[PDB]
Amino acid sequence: DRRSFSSRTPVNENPDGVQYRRGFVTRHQVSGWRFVMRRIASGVALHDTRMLVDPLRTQSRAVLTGALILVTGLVGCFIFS
Amino acid sequence: SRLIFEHQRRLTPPTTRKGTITIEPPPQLPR
Repeated sequence: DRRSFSSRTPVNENPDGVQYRRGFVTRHQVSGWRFVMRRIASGVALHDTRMLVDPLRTQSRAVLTGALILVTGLVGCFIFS
Repeated sequence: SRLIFEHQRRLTPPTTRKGTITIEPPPQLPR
């Protein structure tokens, strides 16, 4: 097809193979953390962790949507004046 | 005159892994 190059990483066996000390959370790490904490937090309220349907995040995103529509109407009537 | 010499075992010189490293080809520009 387009001949893609799946991410790879070998070894080093030399001097520059243990010098970096760069702490920077990549997108994957923050996604993984979100998911792990939403599979634990759904293991002490639902008592099953097959994670097929999560209602907790549903509740939280519902209250968030309430907040966002709140601020939207706030400014959309602030423009009214 | 000349003193005598013996035949030891030669110290093993540092090795040389004569490998044949294989690089993987690049991508192909989808467009």
